[PDB]
Amino acid sequence: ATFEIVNRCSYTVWAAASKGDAALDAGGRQLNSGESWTINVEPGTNGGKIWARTDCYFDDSGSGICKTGDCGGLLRCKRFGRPPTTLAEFSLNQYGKDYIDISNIKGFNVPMNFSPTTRGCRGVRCAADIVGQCPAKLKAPGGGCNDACTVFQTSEYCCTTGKCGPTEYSRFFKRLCPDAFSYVLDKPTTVTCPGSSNYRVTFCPT
Repeated sequence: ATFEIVNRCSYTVWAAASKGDAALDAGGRQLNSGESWTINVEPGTNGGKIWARTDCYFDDSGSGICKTGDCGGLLRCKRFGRPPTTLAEFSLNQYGKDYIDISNIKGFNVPMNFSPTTRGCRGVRCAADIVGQCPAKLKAPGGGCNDACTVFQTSEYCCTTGKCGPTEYSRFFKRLCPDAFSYVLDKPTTVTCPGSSNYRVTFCPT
């Protein structure tokens, strides 16, 4: 499957792509404002994520740090990134269909549109100014808007027991972005697409 990753932000981002225990494609790359990077994701990939990272420094070996979404200090991510990270999430070729969503469960850093480039389903978007409107207690000093689990480490926010409800914090993310997951047991906003669809992830779509 192809994923075209487009940075429409006025600032550089370092795109990342992983399934948690492995890179997808090269795993990460710099995208200056306006740049597009097309990756190949193996059919059947389950639990893949794409995100942006901000305010990164890398040495000539590809080692360094980002202020949001850092993946073990690597340019080429092999693992998931440090919150806050707006997440484009997907599982491909799962009994004949693909499943896509955007999640704010691990916070928000950069606005995102995640849409098919092929027929048969709709895209999803979270492009509201979540950083600017972020509740004070959720603001990440390093940049972005943290989820409540990251900040407070409670069973209720982290849904540890598999019993949790919406919270004042989850409802903030849901109000700004109805079409993204705001907490673990949110009513799903997952879109079913034809198996083997292709996609575009646009940072700063609006």
